[PDB]
Amino acid sequence: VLTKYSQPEDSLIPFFEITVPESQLTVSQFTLPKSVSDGIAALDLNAV
Amino acid sequence: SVKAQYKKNKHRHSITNPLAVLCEFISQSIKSFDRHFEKNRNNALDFVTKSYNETKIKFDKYKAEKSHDELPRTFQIPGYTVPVVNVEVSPFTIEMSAFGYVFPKAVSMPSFSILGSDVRVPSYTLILPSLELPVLHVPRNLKLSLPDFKELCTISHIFIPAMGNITYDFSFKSSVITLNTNAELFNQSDIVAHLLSSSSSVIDALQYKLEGTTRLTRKRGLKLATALSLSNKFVEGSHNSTVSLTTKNMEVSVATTTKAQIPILRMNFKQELNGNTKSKPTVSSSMEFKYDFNSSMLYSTAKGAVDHKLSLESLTSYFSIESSTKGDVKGSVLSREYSGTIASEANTYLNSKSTRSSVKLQGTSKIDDIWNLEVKENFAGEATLQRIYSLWEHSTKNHLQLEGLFFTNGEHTSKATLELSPWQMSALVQVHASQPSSFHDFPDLGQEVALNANTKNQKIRWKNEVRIHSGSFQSQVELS
Repeated sequence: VLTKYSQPEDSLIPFFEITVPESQLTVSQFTLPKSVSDGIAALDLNAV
Repeated sequence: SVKAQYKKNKHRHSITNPLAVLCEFISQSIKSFDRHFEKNRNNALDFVTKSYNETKIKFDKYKAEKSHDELPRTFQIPGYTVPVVNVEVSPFTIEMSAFGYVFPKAVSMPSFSILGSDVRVPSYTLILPSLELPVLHVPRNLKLSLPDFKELCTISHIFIPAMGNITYDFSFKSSVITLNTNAELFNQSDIVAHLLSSSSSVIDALQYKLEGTTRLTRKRGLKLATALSLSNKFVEGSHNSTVSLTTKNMEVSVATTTKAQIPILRMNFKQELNGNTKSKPTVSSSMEFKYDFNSSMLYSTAKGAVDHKLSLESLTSYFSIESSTKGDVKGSVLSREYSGTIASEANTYLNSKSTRSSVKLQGTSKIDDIWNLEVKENFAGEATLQRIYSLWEHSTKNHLQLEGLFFTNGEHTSKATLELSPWQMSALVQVHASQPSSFHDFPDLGQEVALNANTKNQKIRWKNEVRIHSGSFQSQVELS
């Protein structure tokens, strides 16, 4: 995250801009009705 | 002669169904609970040592213990025997330390002896510190593990009928009509059905043939395959439905094929449905319909085709939905041509980051060369996690009247768009696209709005124009 003292073109007031850049959140692969397990109990939907 | 004979068979198959997969399943949660228990102990740990800090300096050094001591609470319950349900209850011992205030002590309870497998006795051993001594230390390692519930994990007899043949024949003799309908059903292990109806008559409409097969297995999935066929001079039906369950993947195939035999109305449709699903569910739907109208008495006819195609892709990554249909029709009514058609296309893409939706519509229809040109009924909208855009309906209307003095009519809007982004807000709206005509020069309008905002930067443009008969007015407003 950056912080910069800037002067806008369409605003005569100088400001301080704090910018958080783009983020790429990683969502790992998961399984759907084959065998689900949420860290508590392994549930085999195919078996049922 | 009516036949309704029936060979009764009370015998049935008792298929054993396992439940241990469920029995271990909740037990799996228990094991997590087991470790969760020690987590609780850790929380208790965060106090126990501190509680030790509050015991010694109060009891071990200070003279505040061993004053009028009491016998520890020990409650014993002898075992019992129940021969009716055959349950043995072992003797149970409950121990509380006398020092303190009914503080819990080490409990240990084994399992009992019952008949069958209905409930499970909570056999465990929990160890807790006693206040009779200053040393208090809950064993975090020693957890509480309950035995899994054995609720008939292997005892279950699914009942399947083992039946004979359901026999029912209907036969009748006469001199002008002859019906022989036979219905039979096979229920020994699986579902096998077939119907046969034989109709014989002098009249062609009263003489036809109806037949159909129906099969459904149970040994390897519930694979169904039912096909129908009607042999009639006026109805020609061929309905084909097959559902296959190969114990791993499902299939549906619906081949519906039937046509009409009315001389004044030749209708012919078609229906096909294949709900195939192996790795990603998908829908293949296309509906077909044709019709042919002709009325000589009313001097009217109608000839068109209506179709639709449905596409659906239930893909794990994204979900795109596709739909379009056409309502084409043509006719001639009292020496006046009839037209009209519909075109649809609703494209809606969805994603966890951006979404887009555009609806394209076509309704160009005319009533005997009158009141037509209804085109461009589209509108689009896009939503992203960086920008927003919308351009709604901006159709055009230009229609002609063939009665009077060829009156022209139709009023519509131009495009009018909205653009959104940080630091940039744009509203560009051009509207009032009218059509002047006869009868003293129908008004001609028009309106332009330009809004451009970057926080403090504000550009506002507003233009209007009005035209009436032999005069006009125009106005402009500008804010910079």
